[PDB]
Amino acid sequence: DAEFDEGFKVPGFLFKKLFKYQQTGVRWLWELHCQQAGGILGDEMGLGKTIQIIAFLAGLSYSKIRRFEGLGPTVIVCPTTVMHQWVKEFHTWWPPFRVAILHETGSYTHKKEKLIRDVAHCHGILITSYSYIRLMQDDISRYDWHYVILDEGHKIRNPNAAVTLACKQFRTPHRIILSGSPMQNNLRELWSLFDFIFPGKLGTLPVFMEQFSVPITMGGYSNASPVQVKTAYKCACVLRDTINPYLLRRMK
Amino acid sequence: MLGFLSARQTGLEDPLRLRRAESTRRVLGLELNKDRDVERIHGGGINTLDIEPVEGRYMLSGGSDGVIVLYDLENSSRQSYYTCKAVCSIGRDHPDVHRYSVETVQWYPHDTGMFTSSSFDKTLKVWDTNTLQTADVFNFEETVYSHHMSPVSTKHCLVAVGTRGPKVQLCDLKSGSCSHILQGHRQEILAVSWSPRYDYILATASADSRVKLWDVRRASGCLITLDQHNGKKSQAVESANTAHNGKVNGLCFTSDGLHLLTVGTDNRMRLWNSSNGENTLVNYGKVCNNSKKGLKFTVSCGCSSEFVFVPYGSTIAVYTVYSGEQITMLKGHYKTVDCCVFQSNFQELYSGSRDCNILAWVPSL
Amino acid sequence: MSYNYVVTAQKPTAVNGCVTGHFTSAEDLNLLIAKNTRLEIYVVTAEGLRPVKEVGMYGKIAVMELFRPKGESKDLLFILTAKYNACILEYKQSGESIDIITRAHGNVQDRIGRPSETGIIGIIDPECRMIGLRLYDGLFKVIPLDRDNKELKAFNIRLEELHVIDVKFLYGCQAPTICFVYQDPQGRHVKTYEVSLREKEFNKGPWKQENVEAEASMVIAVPEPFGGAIIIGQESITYHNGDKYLAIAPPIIKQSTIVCHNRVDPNGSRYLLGDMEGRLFMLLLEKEEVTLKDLRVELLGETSIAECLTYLDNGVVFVGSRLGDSQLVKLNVDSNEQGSYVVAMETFTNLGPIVDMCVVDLERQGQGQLVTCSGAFKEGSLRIIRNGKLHIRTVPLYESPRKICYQEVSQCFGVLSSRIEVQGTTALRPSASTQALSSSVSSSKLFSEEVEVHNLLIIDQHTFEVLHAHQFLQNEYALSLVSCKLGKDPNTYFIVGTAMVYPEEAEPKQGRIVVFQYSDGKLQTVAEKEVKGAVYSMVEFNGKLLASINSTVRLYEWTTEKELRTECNHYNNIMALYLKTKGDFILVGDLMRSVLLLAYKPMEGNFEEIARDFNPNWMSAVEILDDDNFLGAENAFNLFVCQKDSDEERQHLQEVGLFHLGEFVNVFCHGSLVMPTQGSVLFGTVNGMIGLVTSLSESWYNLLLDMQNRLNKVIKSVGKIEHSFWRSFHTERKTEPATGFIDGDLIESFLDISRPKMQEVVANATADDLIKVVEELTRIH
Amino acid sequence: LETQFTCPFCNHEKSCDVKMDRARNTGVISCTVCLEEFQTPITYLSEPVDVYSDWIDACEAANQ
DNA sequence: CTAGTTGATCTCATATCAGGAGAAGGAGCAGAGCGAATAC
Ligand SMILES: Nc1ncnc2c1ncn2[C@@H]1O[C@H](COP(=O)(O)OP(=O)(O)O)[C@@H](O)[C@H]1O
Ligand code: BEF
Ligand SMILES: [Zn+2]
Repeated sequence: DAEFDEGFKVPGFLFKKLFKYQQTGVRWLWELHCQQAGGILGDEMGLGKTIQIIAFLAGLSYSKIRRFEGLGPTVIVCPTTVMHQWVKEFHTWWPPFRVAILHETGSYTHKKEKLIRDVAHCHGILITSYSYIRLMQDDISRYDWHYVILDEGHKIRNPNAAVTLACKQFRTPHRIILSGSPMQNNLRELWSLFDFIFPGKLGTLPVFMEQFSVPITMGGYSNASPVQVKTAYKCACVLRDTINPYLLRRMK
Repeated sequence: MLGFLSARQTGLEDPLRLRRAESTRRVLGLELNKDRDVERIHGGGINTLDIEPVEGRYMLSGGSDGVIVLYDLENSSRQSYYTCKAVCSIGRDHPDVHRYSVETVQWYPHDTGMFTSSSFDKTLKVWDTNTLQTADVFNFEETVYSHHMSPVSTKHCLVAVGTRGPKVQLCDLKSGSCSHILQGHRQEILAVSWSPRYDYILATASADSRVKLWDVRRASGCLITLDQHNGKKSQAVESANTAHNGKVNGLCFTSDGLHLLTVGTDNRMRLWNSSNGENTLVNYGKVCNNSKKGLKFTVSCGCSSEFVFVPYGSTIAVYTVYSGEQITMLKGHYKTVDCCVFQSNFQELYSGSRDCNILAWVPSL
Repeated sequence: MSYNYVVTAQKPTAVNGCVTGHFTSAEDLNLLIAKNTRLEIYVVTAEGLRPVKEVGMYGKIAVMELFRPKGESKDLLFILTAKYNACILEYKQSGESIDIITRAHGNVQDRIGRPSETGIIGIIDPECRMIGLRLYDGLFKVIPLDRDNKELKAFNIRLEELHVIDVKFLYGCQAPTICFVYQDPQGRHVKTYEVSLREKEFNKGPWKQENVEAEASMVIAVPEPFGGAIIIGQESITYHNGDKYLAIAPPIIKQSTIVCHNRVDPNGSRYLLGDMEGRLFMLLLEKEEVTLKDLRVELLGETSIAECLTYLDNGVVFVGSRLGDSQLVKLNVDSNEQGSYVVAMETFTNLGPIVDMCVVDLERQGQGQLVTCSGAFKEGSLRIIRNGKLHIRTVPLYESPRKICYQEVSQCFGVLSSRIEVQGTTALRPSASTQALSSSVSSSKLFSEEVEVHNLLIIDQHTFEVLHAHQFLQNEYALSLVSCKLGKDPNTYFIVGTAMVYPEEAEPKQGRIVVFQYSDGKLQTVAEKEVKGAVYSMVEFNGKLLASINSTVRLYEWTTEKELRTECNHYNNIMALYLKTKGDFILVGDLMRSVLLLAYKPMEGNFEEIARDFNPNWMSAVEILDDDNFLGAENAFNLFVCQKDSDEERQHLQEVGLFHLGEFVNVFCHGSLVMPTQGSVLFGTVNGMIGLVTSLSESWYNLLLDMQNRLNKVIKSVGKIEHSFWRSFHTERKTEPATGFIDGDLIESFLDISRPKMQEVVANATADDLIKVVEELTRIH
Repeated sequence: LETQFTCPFCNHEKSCDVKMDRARNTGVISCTVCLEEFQTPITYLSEPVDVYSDWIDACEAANQ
């Protein structure tokens, strides 16, 4: 077995499968858990982020670390096309987990609210869609979830979208986003994501705009003056240092 | 005391005993200095003082006129009477002088080569002490009431800043990131203080009559909210769980960092268990303060009993932290005292007040 | 930068801790004695003690306790160092080879914290589930043992009571239960908690807090048949078990407070109790069919003033003392016809607190000889030390000696002494001051429970008999003594600085300097001088008397009228406690400003502050090594050498040398115990060590430094404590590495390693050259 | 003409109160926040703007 | 039962002076009236 800093053990057979960067990601995820802070697994598409999350959760439940003993009831919000993908990966990698889908397809065949209640009181993994999180925000946030992993969490990029406001109602500190492209149009998206995972680091949206978005963006235009380019460089370096501990982005 | 020396020589008592007993005796014999003077350079009241944590030689003082004076407290002359001469000065002619009152000045911990100063001109300036030039400036949308660097952090170098905004700013002196803020207060944050014990624990006191302890690494707001009654008057947390019945305008962790002393505008000081914020119900009587800005007060170190020196009108009230018993009033200022800073090496005190004076209190005999 | 060589001439002898158990073997009954840095392992034979090992810890052993985890064949030893190095050690004997393997180690120093008043406390759960340390106020550190660590990871539990007097683990409790006495403004109370390692926090104790005696100072955890605890205070002994509350107030323990205890039986039916006056009592627990019936205390007898004591077997008790010689005594079943059942079997020499010492070339040889004021109230004595191994004579004074000086012309020692009288006043025992050949009392016209009576003893320097004993004024403490001839007259005088001590004040306001002449077997009072404070220190300065009244260092001239006349004063001191001299220069050791290089400019007639150290070191002693090197001892067990640097910055003395001796140096003195190194400064400490400081040359010091680093790479310390950390200058507000000082013990350990280890040391001259160098270094002591 | 003024020392808006002691021909302007106080002579034609004026002038003159 | 097709509906995302009159509030002064407070 692999023994990390304080009390976290991930099983040896599970650990051996993971690559070097994947177990580095598990290390980073548990450092975030110790800090009680969120993060973005920014590893590009295909590098393996479902596996890193599954391994980290398996080691968290396995380690019996100290409300919740080990792993509590977690909710995984992902696009509709990959819900059963998450189910398959969980079953193959850590079969002990109970992994239910909150969706019309689903497996429950009763009232959904009963399913959320069962997973909350059984410390299972509830995989749901972003549409359901928007729709069932009344029920989804009454149960004190432990982990709120958002797969392809760049869907939260619009700070004013109903899905974003819904996903930002979870009380837990352990907020994780899996997205190999956590910036798609501008820095407002980065602010929205970092407001989700760690509300404070990048300040209020007006402040983030004035301090980072206008300097960094305006220095990228073709007609940028050299002084303005250097100002954009300074702001970009500041932002990179600011977001370094909570963004883990490995390339291919 | 010859008993103390004899016990130390004979090994009956640990030298710790003599050291702390004599420190306490010196603090109790605090009096207006017979042979010491401090050079007068501030045109306005001194709002803040800070003796450097290492070697305790140099003292910073920020005045209401915006100048920052750097004094040498050592008696480099051969006489028994000396004046604490001013080594350096951010005067009115300095290109980077604060345009308004300097409200907090703090030496960089772990090294005397840098200090910081925050002003009501909405700036936290970081100064190189050698060249005496601003190494950095952090601008804020609203006036700064207080700031504090962690006296313990070998890892982080965050400056916690409390402005009239309801947000506690955390300015990273490592690559400059002032974007981090803490939400949960509702009015001006009149005092901020890092825990001397825990690296990432910050106590913030705001005009909403609340004191909050934050683990700045954490993503889930404040750790503890201090409550006068500890639960006797319990209500859903929207307006209850107040630390004081007024503005909480001063914070000070005790020397060990296991307790927190909060002074508020309800004419009350309170002592709180720093681990769960429980009120220890130490009385302290009535502690007169009506300051509309942060109130700077300090605690003693290296003594048998811990003392707290609180500005009390135009005086310094010395209290015993864990019993609340009133030791004395140091009475030598002509206007309200704004700050007092304690030299722990020799149990000395330096108080700055609105009368443009820095008065030194030394143990008698 | 300075170059200094410190070496231990005499190892520490005061015992600060003794524990018994099965450490070396499952069958052996071991006695582990902690002298300050030295751990001595003896095997308790049928007669006496057989030393099996003596290891030198890189640390002052503050805690020493034996514990047997489940499945362990023999006891493991937990040692905590004053600098908070914790180690669990095991004894592994491989034939001739003996090894103390470090089973676990770590450092438990909190970065910040008020060190507790009553000192470091270390306890172990009786079932060995954890180690509880009280190092700081308001905290209780816990080192779990069930979780088998090799790093001794610990966690603090916050303790709501901030002034804890004593704490123990209770017996027969399903959970680790601590019972402790604490002081709050309401009084002293005994409270209980149940520590939870899983939740890492206290829980409500088996029985609630109970208000105990005002001076309740000791907690004794009674074993399983009774359970509960016994609280010993100044006036009463109480026993609590939660609903059983027994209490006694034996009048025989009222006279002195009980400071140590030990459990005689495995079931705790009998305990030993030592008081500060040396009395040894037996506290007996009478059982009833089990619960506890009644408590009895009976005075077994008198021993040395016991810091600690341990019952070995067969009525043999090791009384380990810090103030006097340690003892191995026998508890007879029947009295000795004097009301005492205690009989001393053996005495282990202890240079007690070496408050003062003088080097004398007695017998007119070329050999030095240390005469030391050793010990305390009942164990006070003079010790005469020579190289013969070190031969140590003992002259019991039966009163505390304070200062000593040699008057060669008169062939006598002047010794300041102090005895306790209880009532007008009555002596508790016949002391050396009262057993003088002739005696006198001061009749001074200047001034007009238990008390200290101070005397000047004139002691013959051949037979060491008290030729004379001059008693001082009532409530007068003699602080300083100097034998010198002043001015221009030929007579040699004993000049004694005194202070008037009354309970109504914290600092003496009155005192006098008395000049005696010892001639014709009589001590005539030649002169007096009323001064306005305690004369802490005096020295002869170019035929004048340099004294230090409370904060003023002033110079007196001896006139033709045979009286003292002030010539100059210096006032820039908190309290000038220590004075030294070389030429026109004076070195003033201050209580907390730590040094002041003063100069008496004779062309004008006043002092001049040449330089000062502005670091706040609290002093215990001070000395002048060279024209520009100044040795000083801080109360935090550190040595530091200041140097006159090379403007106003010239007034700053530079601390060019730093070192953590681990001993409280009480006195320096130039001299050597023997017939390459420059100078020789012997020093005496509280735990009895005598050390020696010499100045080295630059290249030689560099080479030695290199050897020290090599040995640190090679020699393995007992607790895996790094030597640099152990010798790092340490104070509650400062920590620096050692500089300008060579640890002579470590260098001299270069002889006690095998040749392959020497070659490992000397990988980069040959080993034989360094053997020659270390031999020459050993020659100086 | 406003009666509450921004303090030149602490820059707190409307934190300065002006007291016209006409019987003694003296105007006293005091900041509530930083407790800075200034006293100037006044006439019957004087107003709080004139007292704040004298305060600003005294500050600038003293800061030369 | 039970999956596949059909419509509605929601979210989200893509850039660049020549009035006047009266009623309600607050202000400052004026005095009346009663409690305490020196004081003859
Ligand atoms: N350590 C591994 N061993 C074997 N297969 C892996 C490992 N990590 C990832 N994979 C495979 O790589 C594919 C991509 O991983 P996934 O996490 O689903 O995508 P992304 O990380 O881009 O969200 C998956 O089909 C998964 O089975
Ligand atoms: F491949 Be994606 F980032 F899940
Ligand atoms: Zn102002």
